[PDB]
Amino acid sequence: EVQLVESGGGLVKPGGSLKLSCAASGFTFSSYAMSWVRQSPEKRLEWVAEISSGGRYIYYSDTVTGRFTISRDNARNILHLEMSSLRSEDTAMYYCARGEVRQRGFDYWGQGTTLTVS
Amino acid sequence: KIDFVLSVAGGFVGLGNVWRFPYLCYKNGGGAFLIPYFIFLFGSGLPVFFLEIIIGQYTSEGGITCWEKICPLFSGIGYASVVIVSLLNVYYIVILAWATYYLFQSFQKELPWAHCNHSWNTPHCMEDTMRKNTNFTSPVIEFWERNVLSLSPGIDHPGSLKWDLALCLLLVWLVCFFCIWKGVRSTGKVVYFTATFPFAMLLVLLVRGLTLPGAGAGIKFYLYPDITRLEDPQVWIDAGTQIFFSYAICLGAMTSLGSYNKYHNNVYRDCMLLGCLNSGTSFVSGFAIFSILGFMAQEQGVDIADVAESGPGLAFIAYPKAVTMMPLPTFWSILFFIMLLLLGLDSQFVEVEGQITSLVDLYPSFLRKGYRREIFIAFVCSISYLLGLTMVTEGGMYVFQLFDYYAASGVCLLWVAFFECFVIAWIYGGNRFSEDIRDMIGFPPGPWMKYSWAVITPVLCVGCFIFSLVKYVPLTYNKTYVYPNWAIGLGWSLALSSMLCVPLVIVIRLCQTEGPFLVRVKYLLTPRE
Amino acid sequence: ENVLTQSPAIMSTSPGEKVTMTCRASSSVGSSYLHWYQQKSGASPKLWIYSTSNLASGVPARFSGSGSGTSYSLTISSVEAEDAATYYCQQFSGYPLTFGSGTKLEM
Ligand SMILES: NCCCS(=O)(=O)O
Ligand SMILES: [Cl-]
Repeated sequence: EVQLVESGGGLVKPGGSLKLSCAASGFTFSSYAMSWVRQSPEKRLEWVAEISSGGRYIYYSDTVTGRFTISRDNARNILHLEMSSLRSEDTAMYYCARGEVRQRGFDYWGQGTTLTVS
Repeated sequence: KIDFVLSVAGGFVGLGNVWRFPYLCYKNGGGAFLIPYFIFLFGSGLPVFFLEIIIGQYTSEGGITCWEKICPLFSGIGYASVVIVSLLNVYYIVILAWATYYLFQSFQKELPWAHCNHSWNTPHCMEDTMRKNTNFTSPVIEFWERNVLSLSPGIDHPGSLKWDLALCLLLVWLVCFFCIWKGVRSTGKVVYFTATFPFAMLLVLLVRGLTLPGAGAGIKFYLYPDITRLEDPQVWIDAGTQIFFSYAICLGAMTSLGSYNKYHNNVYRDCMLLGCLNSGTSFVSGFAIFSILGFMAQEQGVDIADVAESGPGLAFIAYPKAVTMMPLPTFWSILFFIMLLLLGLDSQFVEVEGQITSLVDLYPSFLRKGYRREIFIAFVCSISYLLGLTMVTEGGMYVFQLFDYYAASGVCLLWVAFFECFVIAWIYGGNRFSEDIRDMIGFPPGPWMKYSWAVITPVLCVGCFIFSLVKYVPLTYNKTYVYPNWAIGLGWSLALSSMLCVPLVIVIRLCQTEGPFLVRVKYLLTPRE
Repeated sequence: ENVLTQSPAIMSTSPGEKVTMTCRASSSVGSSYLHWYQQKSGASPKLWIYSTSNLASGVPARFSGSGSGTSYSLTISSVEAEDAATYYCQQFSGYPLTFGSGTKLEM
């Protein structure tokens, strides 16, 4: 396991929609649970959503329980986070984090991509 | 932590360790049993025991319901487990009947198995201490065969029905009835006594055994294998099914034992601790038994393989001998058999509770109607006692041995464990199951469990079955007797009455569900939410 | 939500001194389900401590951790200039997952 790379950051109007991507390499992406973690401009981290290794179990943070939908493409080794209705508080830098073992924390982190609204 | 550890120590040991394992080890020639035993303890055994706990925890439902969620076609595995538990509960309590009879006979100034001045003894008797100076028989063995057991010359000769042991069976079944009706189980401060007394007794008996003047030969027999000659087909099924019987896995009670636990727990570590403690206590008490047998051989001048009965009686021959040779023998005899009855009842209650819960869950509309529970427990106990009576006749030992070999052990456990592992690994999917386990306990099973379910447990459970049929040899009791063909047919009748529940339910569901053939197969293969 | 808070919001420090930080939770969480991360300024976070005392593959041995129940901590035996970073305590026992407020070593 080596590498993670997010993409799709930028600027979108409030109430708009945007979709992030997170590529993976160096490990069997189809066998490790993935999580998204959000860093505010105040540098405070917050959890967003988790998708299990097989996509059967999905969990969301309350602040996005109905706004964001997480998904993955095992064949393409790519992770997706889709935002349907962005609130003003959603601006942050988004990290995709590999989290298969809950007793072993988020072992790997991507470079992260900024997201802004105005 | 302390209370959980004490519960782990106390709840899972049983007669499978203190009684069953020694006589199978002796029957298969000592150390040659330990090789296929440890080959079944890992690569099967422990990985199946973890899978059994996980299924119950995952479903939050008993044996009959979980397979409805995992794979509807194979729902018959629940009925297979339930009927295995029934056939077990019928005969398992006869051991407690014998233990109660020993306890009652212990209330004497001199133990009846110490000397053979008593009436039941043959003229061929020789007091064990004088035998070293033919057909001579030891007093303990012929006490067991003529006073307790009153053994007739075969299964063809049921003979009279012993009133004393019938009273013992009724007493134990009454205890079970009242306890389960009232819901009584050791949970209070009495646990510190109940859970620790068996280990105290086993340590004392191990100390007694190893200090005997003949222990070394017994241990050399017990640990030195016969790798070049002992590998007949019998030893391999005996070894694997000893693990699966001792762990009570395919019996389905462990699904209940897991469903009662809080999900947010490290079930993996708890299962590895429980299964290693059980196998360890079995292996440790092996030393006490076989040291006592080495002493018996040294004191009588016959090979260790010939000193004692190779059937169910090995414990009731060995421990009485040891307790005969300790200060105040009656005290220690009473302690031993009270300990044995506690160790037996703590298992009997769990098995009866699992059966009752499973059967009421199979028909809750009628069974859940208040007093229906109290009446149904009485019905089950009555029927179980009426079947147990058969094993109390003068020919009862042969029927008990037939049950012990075919009904709840042997090839049927290998059948059920094969289908469990096959379903979850290949039909349901090891990947799906690993994702589920990630969700429950937070981390995936890993390679040992994954391949143990995918390949090793299927391969072992097919190999032992095919090998048994390719080199088939009949059952014998103590090694000089031979069962008639009708008895072997009855044994296969029990085994198949357990095994066929899988094909029968498969075909029933394939016929009971509408639609095209492949559509029905797909509909019944797919899980339920 | 099981909110997590760290007491020493910011800490000045000099080389060689002993340093420690505290994490507290609104609800008790098992020892195995709490972790600490290091984030250097202008870089992605990295796992530092897991299961409350186990050290990651890239972390200097001078880091350590301890705790149980509702309160947890990590300590540095003797700091070095390379340790200047922000550290977040994080529980992993039940969703929603929560990260501590984070505490920065300012020197
Ligand atoms: N039948 C599974 C329980 C019997 S025992 O645990 O060996 O005493
Ligand atoms: Cl065992």
